[PDB]
Amino acid sequence: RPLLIFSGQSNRPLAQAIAEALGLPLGKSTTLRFANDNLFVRYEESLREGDVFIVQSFVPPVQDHLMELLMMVDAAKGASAARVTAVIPYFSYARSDKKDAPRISITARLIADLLQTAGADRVLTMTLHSPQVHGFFKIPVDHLSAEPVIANYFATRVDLENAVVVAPDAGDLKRASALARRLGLPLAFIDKERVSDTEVRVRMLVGEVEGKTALIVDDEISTAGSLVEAVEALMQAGAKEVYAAATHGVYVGPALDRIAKSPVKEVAATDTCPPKEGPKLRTLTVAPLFAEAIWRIHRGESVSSLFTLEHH
Amino acid sequence: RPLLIFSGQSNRPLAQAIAEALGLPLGKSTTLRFANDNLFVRYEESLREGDVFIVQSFVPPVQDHLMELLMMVDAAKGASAARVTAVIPYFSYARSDKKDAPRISITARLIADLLQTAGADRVLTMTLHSPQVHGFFKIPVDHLSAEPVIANYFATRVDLENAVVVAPDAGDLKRASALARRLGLPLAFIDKERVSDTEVRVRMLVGEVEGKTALIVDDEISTAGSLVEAVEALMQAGAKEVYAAATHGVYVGPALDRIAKSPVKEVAATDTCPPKEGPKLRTLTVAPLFAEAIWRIHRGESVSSLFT
Amino acid sequence: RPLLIFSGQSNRPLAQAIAEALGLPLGKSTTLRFANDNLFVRYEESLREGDVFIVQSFVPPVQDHLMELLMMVDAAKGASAARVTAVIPYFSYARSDKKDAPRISITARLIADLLQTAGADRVLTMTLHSPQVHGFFKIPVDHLSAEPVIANYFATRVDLENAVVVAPDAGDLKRASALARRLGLPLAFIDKERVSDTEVRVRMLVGEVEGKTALIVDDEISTAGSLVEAVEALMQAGAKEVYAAATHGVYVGPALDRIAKSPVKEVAATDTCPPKEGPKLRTLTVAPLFAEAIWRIHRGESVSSLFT
Amino acid sequence: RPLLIFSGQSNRPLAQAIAEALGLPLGKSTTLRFANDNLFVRYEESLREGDVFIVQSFVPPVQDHLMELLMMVDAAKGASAARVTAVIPYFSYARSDKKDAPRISITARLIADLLQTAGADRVLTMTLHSPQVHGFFKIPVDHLSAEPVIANYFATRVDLENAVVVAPDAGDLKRASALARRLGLPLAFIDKERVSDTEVRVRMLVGEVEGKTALIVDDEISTAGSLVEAVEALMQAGAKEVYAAATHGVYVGPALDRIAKSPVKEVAATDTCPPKEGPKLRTLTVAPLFAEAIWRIHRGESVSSLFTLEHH
Amino acid sequence: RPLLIFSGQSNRPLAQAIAEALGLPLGKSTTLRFANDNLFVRYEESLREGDVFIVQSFVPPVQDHLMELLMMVDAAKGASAARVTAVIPYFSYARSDKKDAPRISITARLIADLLQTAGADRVLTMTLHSPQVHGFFKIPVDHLSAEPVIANYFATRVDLENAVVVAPDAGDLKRASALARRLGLPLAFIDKERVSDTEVRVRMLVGEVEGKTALIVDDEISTAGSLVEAVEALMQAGAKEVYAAATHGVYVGPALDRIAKSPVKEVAATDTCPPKEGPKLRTLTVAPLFAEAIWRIHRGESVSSLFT
Amino acid sequence: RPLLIFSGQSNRPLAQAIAEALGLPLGKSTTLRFANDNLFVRYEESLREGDVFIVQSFVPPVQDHLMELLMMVDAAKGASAARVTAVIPYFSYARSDKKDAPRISITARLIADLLQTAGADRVLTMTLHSPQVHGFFKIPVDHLSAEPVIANYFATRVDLENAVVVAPDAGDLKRASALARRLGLPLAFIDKERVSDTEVRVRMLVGEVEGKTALIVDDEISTAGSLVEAVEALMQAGAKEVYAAATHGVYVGPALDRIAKSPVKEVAATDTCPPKEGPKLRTLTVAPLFAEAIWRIHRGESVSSLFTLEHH
Ligand SMILES: Nc1ncnc2c1ncn2[C@@H]1O[C@H](COP(=O)(O)OP(=O)(O)O)[C@@H](O)[C@H]1O
Ligand SMILES: Nc1ncnc2c1ncn2[C@@H]1O[C@H](COP(=O)(O)OP(=O)(O)O)[C@@H](O)[C@H]1O
Ligand SMILES: Nc1ncnc2c1ncn2[C@@H]1O[C@H](COP(=O)(O)OP(=O)(O)O)[C@@H](O)[C@H]1O
Ligand SMILES: Nc1ncnc2c1ncn2[C@@H]1O[C@H](COP(=O)(O)OP(=O)(O)O)[C@H](O)[C@H]1O
Ligand SMILES: Nc1ncnc2c1ncn2[C@@H]1O[C@H](COP(=O)(O)OP(=O)(O)O)[C@H](O)[C@H]1O
Ligand SMILES: Nc1ncnc2c1ncn2[C@@H]1O[C@H](COP(=O)(O)OP(=O)(O)O)[C@H](O)[C@H]1O
Repeated sequence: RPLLIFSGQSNRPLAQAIAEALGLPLGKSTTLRFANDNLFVRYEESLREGDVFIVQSFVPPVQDHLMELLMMVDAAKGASAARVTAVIPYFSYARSDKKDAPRISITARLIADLLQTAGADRVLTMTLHSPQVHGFFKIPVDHLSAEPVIANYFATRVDLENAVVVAPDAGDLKRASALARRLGLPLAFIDKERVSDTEVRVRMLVGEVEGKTALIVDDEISTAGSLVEAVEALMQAGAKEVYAAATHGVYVGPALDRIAKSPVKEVAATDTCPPKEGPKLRTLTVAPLFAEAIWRIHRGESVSSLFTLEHH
Repeated sequence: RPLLIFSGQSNRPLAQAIAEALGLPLGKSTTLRFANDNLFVRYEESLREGDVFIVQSFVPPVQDHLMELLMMVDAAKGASAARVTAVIPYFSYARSDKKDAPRISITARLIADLLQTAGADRVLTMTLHSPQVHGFFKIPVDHLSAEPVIANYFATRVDLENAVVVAPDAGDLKRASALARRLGLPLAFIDKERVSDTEVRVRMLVGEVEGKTALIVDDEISTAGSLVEAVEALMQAGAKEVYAAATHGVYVGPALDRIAKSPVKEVAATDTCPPKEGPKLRTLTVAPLFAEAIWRIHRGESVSSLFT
Repeated sequence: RPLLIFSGQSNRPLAQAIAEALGLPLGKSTTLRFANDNLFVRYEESLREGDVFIVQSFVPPVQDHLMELLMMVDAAKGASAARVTAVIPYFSYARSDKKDAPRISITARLIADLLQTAGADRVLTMTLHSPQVHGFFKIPVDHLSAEPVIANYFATRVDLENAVVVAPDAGDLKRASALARRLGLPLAFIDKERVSDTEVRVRMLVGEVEGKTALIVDDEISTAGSLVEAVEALMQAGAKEVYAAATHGVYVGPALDRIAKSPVKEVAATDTCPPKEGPKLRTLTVAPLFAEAIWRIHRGESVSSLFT
Repeated sequence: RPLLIFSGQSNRPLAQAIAEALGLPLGKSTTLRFANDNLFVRYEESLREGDVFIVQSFVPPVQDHLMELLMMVDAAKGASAARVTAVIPYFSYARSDKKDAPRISITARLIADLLQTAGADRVLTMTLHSPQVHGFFKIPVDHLSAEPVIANYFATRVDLENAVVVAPDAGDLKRASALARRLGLPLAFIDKERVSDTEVRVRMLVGEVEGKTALIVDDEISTAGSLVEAVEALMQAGAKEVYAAATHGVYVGPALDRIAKSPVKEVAATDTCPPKEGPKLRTLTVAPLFAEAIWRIHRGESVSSLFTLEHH
Repeated sequence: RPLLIFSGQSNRPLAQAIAEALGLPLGKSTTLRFANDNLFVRYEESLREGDVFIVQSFVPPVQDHLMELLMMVDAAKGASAARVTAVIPYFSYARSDKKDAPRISITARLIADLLQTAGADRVLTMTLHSPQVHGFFKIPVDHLSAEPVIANYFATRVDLENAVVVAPDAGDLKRASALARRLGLPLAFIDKERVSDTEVRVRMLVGEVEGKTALIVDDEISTAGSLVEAVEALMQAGAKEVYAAATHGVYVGPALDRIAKSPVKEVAATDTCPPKEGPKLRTLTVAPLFAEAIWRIHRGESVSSLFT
Repeated sequence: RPLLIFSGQSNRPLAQAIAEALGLPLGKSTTLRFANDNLFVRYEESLREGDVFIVQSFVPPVQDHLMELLMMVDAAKGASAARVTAVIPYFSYARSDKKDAPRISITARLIADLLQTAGADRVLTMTLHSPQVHGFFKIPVDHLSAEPVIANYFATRVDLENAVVVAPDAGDLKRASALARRLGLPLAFIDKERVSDTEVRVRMLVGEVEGKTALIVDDEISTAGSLVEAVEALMQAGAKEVYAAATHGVYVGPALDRIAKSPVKEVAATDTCPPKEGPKLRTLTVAPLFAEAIWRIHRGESVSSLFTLEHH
């Protein structure tokens, strides 16, 4: 069973870097859009009895990328692949994980079912918005952590002697605590409120940030709305400075303008989504980690062992 | 089980015309795009134990409309609809009906499976690109015919005395021969072959078109490449004039410019796709026909005594 | 389709209270254990073309109750029920909602699939451990909220003037903030982390509790380890007093001894699980609320105008 | 995973020729019919973890052959085969591919679903009546073409200097055009009408047939009704002579009598269906092509490469 | 949902007798064979939102009848039936119920799955070869008993005073003992073993048959090999006379000649299979019993207060 | 694909003996019960792309053992096992194989469906209560026979010169006849009735038992109700003595007391269920036969060949 890697249109540079890290070419496939906006996929060479891995992130245009992935998985099974894995570095619809209003779609579950119907045997992903999304799949899911790559970034960039990890929202405490333990840093919480959409009010601080290098971490940065509020709150609480990181650098709508305007020193994210150009933006490549996971899925070696427990 | 009608963003005017024909309101549902281009759907009122009909055509943006339909079907079942029908007036991906090259998707079949997985109990549709696409569905499909509205259009709009109906494709003749039979006309057909998405090559023309008014009938008009080449080939062959009709007026890319430029006298299509205004374009509404079919599906009355 | 209600052995008192609220008898069904500890279920009368509701909570013995529910669902479909709803007032395995260690079962999802395979057409439940568990089901779930009965309990039973609602867990805030909002109170939360099945470590306390009457609201109380540690941590932080409420009063192992010993003034829970008598324990019945939801599911009326 | 080949009762000679071309014995299986007309299948030896290929064509008695195939696929999965392929050289029910009347079965789709339920992992077939029938299967389908074998036959039999390929029906133009391009021949069309079921009227001819060796090709010959009409029309249009070929030589009811009575010089068909004895009947064996396809399915080599683009 | 009854080609007389007992017409459907022995089915009128019952027994030609049933079920669902019941008065392949040799089909289970895939929502059947075959179906099965019509036949047709009921097979005793109990008679049984499709070897005879009138009751009579060997073995053992009854009078190959030749006095069977005339053969119609069961399934009334 | 064997809590000694007979360690897995009586399973090491076999018998507590098995099968698929086999040495619910009352569960079929839903690819079992239970599974089932091990036991224990096999119930004749043919013994039948639950009446005897060593065999001994009645009937018919054997020594409720009180010389059963201590109880280990079957399933060798036709 040859190992074969293909890409949709979402993140061909990540797919290419993954193939190169495996010492393999990126498989040849074409995606066309007809004048009627219908899609067409075709594998240019045989992938018969292949262990096929198809890379696609849920970035704009999202529904074209979802359909391209469904059609490439379908076409791979139809062309007699032995096994088909959906490599989905950023699964945006993991945010659609609950029925928080009546009569909506739990779209993360619907998409799991659609991927299974299309013929996916497995999923490989990173930093799901919520860990319960794993249970929306019947097929095996290998869920990679960005914890080691994000902690490495900070360890190489900031003054650890004078640093603190800050959660700006109750939901951020678990991921922030993991980072704090990895860097040997104190953990603080900043309870803030957007009052007049130009001012944010510091209600409560637990821990110390005054004159400290504050670190914030999230699963994703979309519009940078939460990043901006936390940084403003932290400078109002007298932080020296703020470094931010996330797994998914989605960077849509006002994100780039907001980051340029914010006093935030730097914003780092992986390449699960194609990076955008910006003076304070940094990229943390996960091509080598996805390549190692794919190698281990293919050979039946331990993907769980890739979650290291190193302390800086 | 109350009759409930809802619309996606593809063709709200047709859905509204269907609701009005049934004497019902169009049900309230929200579709929005988050900043990250992710879709969100919500039914504003209960549809619990409803006989739910969701109207969506496959028109640009097609993948957004496909996903909005899948999400509306899913959310209707999740909101305890008694039955959910995907009313798909135009199913574009019916053209993806065969494996004409290795290692492609038969995307019509894939989408049938996605619609079933999303929770569709049935489909209502009109003029599938090929009749075999009916077999891509496990759930029941009511497959409506445009033949009555197209027959009526030619019967009253064109001189019939020296007319021939032309099938623009040799593989798909049943439609042209049934229309030819219905208007008491002879039949010609074009043997083409597609060169690109936008260009076709006429390899042969069978039948008598010399000095005749030629009536092209097709399933759809997309780029209008097949239409204007068939008109070029009929005029070159000595046709007096050409008229055309299709169910699906998709009219993308160079279509409206190509039709306006072509010597074709008039082009009729239904409103399965939102009509685009043009001097030589005519709309044949199928709202009443979709309404009558929905009423009949709802009540358990014969749909065949209309359709196909 | 007649409305039919049945009970497993887990919570016959709640099922009986639901039946009485609907003005119906509790349907007759036998469950027995053979000498070899194999289960046997039998419906004593026809439920053919019935709208069948089977009440079972996940309380000890939990695997016997799970299997009795699966077997009652299966036998109801095999006896030609028109529709079968698994009414699961307490779904314990909602706590098994994530893969927080390698090579485990996401048991909430497994059980959703087993319930579907057994033949369940729907689920009715209350206060799932996490809202994402709704997405583990393909069949529709009506997910009832305890917020009205818990709000009413605190509003009338405790002094509100100097009160704060405390979320005993930082990841699950929507419940505490909606209760805080509803009572016009401020909000504190505990950032914990579980050390064992019976012990939790409070890593941080956010909000103002000094000299306040603290209202703990949680989904469930199992061993009461999280409850008494949160009370220890609030009193240590200078709270005047603590009251607590949860939907699911599971009260296993050292719970009743731990609550009686704790300075907590009172602990309210619903009857999703059969109440256990204790001087500081109060029962908030949800029988009327399950009855109203079943009537509405049966008739196709809005459940959301109660729930969630 | 050993390669194992078995046969139902429909076309044991083709199954035997396929096995022999692979250098393999035909696997031992018995099919009994009890006095009550119920069927019984049994594999005489282990096929555990085998790559098992079961040959059955849809020839009379068709429903016994369909049920035998379903039961052999079922029994193979039940006996712990690794993989089961339905080798269906002639899939008669591909003609039942549309709802052309209300309240009928689209029997080609129903049979696809029944084969999948029985436990088929894959299908290997040749010349489906319509190409849309491929999309009635969820399991992979390898669809072989008879184009190269039929074009070879004509290239070895007829005067190519004076030959023309004729389509006698609009539906026949695509297959006829492919043959014409392969043999470097002109393509003609003959519009004819059966008027008084003893006479057929030539309405229109496009291209030339007068004094030419006319070639006609179809997917199948059942009753030879369409073959007879085309040949009569072509001799009325002054053709020298007519050679006919098809993939599936089904040859039911009056076919043999009609062919003997027709001026048609010769009628060639493959052995997807067991050939019938007749003076003007010729057989074009596809045992070697099915054997090559099976070899390539088994080894994960390119079945698509078997579709050659050779011109005579 | 209107009650609609249809027949395959296997047993149109029984279907007609069922329709007449319900006061309904037998619905119109065409089955034809194409020249190439491919089947074709068509419903002549709408059965949309129908409660559809399709009658087919597994009698020669059995594979044609199986396929005609699968195709009628499929086409009924494709024509938007509300519910489709496969009424299978005789399910021959219930005899293929075990893996008694390696690498065979358990064909009863395969056919249950094919019937489900074709779209059957339920089965109505009578006297399955083994009761376990009920477990081969996921969809509900109403399994009718012949015991009332067989009991009544022996009670009025034979002298009971010196009678014994004989089970012709030691593994299948529940039928003979329930009939023995119902007629107030003692019970004997034959321990056989099948040598071929047409021959059985009696290895042991248990019970008192000397000078008695022996009543053989079996599920079916196929070749009559087991019947005439059991009669040979009872007369050899000193029985005065033998009578026999079975549900399914299949009567293939040498059966009618073997019965006529055997000293057996009379052989009764139902019309699950079209009766074959013979001097010693009697028909016990089960049309009224199938009609009553269909009416009850249709209306949601108790079938068990008849069946099994 | 490594061969990997794990155990639930039901019969760890049998699982351990099977692993040892394969020359393999018993895989490490933990099962916890939380205070709320909920179960938790975890595989301590990778079983990725493993051929995994999970041993569990349906012994008390039965529903905890059923759920543990479902959860271990689920978790194995979730941890990316290549193949998962449910090794179920005693399938108690095979007794729940018919609808003998209205509105009950055919629980053997329900459990088959639950095992398939959990992700079982295959079942390996021994002495099903009824052979029709095989057809309740869609997944392959290897059904082992205890016939050779039970016949060996008697051949090593009893005076074959003066022995007879007795069926005490019509349903017992087939299994008793097989034993009789294997030991070259006559077969007798004893028709008895429990009249006053302290007395049993011999209605009929066919064959001879007077002064003979009577052998009785069953699929299982639960409460020993049927064993006791047969032995009492046989001593009333003047048997010298009675030896009993079964596959499944379930031994619940009064079984041990009843066997001690009965004149039965000895009662032998396999270790499909953990043996209970008793003076007249003997164990016939099937660990070596299950190990051989697992070896052959894993390697694709003939499991059917393990059914020997030896005569003593
Ligand atoms: N959904 C689609 N939209 C537009 N073009 C398509 C679509 N699916 C396939 N096609 C293109 O159209 C070609 C088929 O054109 P044609 O020869 O008319 O066959 P068909 O009978 O399916 O229309 C395909 O080979 C492909 O290039
Ligand atoms: N069904 C269950 N019953 C009790 N404890 C469980 C159950 N499932 C998992 N657990 C345990 O509880 C832990 C989760 O506790 P917690 O941190 O509160 O997460 P959650 O949000 O799921 O409660 C798991 O890691 C496991 O040790
Ligand atoms: N559908 C069937 N029709 C006729 N005979 C069958 C059928 N299926 C299996 N058999 C044959 O009958 C034998 C079973 O006969 P028997 O010992 O009576 O067992 P059963 O209890 O299934 O009748 C099988 O071994 C096979 O030879
Ligand atoms: N796929 C999605 N992309 C973007 N926003 C989404 C998506 N799904 C839901 N949302 C919106 O984002 C919010 C979700 O936040 P909530 O579930 O309360 O906490 P969290 O931010 O942790 O997910 C709004 O409730 C919801 O409408
Ligand atoms: N499996 C079959 N075998 C034989 N004839 C069939 C079969 N299925 C359908 N037919 C008949 O053959 C005809 C099909 O022709 P039609 O679909 O119009 O064009 P084509 O001949 O290209 O299939 C009749 O419509 C149909 O009744
Ligand atoms: N899983 C089970 N464990 C124990 N007893 C059971 C089980 N399932 C059914 N029973 C009981 O055991 C009896 C079954 O006997 P029956 O089916 O008549 O013959 P057999 O004893 O051969 O199975 C009672 O009918 C039934 O209630």
